Amino acid sequence: KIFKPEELRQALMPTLEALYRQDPESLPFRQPVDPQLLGIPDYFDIVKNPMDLSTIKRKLDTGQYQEPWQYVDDVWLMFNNAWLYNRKTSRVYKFCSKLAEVFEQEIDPVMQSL
Ligand SMILES: C[C@@H]1CC(=O)Nc2ccc(O[C@H](C)c3ccccc3)cc2N1
Repeated sequence: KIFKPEELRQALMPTLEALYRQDPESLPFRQPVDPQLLGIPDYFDIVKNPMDLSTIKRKLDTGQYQEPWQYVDDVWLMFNNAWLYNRKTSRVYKFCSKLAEVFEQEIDPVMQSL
């Protein structure tokens, strides 16, 4: 199957919107990590491929995904970066775990429909 950019966007955007809507949990994921502003200057020593919701949204908007799994891979990269960088007791780690639960739920019926 070949997927058109508008087909991917229509199917997948609602899944991204479901992540954005999560409060408190999405907040630290909504914008690219700024290590200096956040007071975590070691961040890029540890996280080599940063990813966040706004970047995923831009990629969906500008036709940078050819297949659904490429979108899923970016969402999971975002989660894996957070589970790697943060301690298991921290807000960002626990919030990541919540977003992974929401995403799994939202993406399954969408993939079945694609
Ligand atoms: C994803 C991004 C980078 C990361 O992995 N960890 C991280 C560390 C501290 C952060 O501080 C901000 C103020 C914050 C904002 C909302 C909830 C929790 C932390 C924010 C973050 N978030």
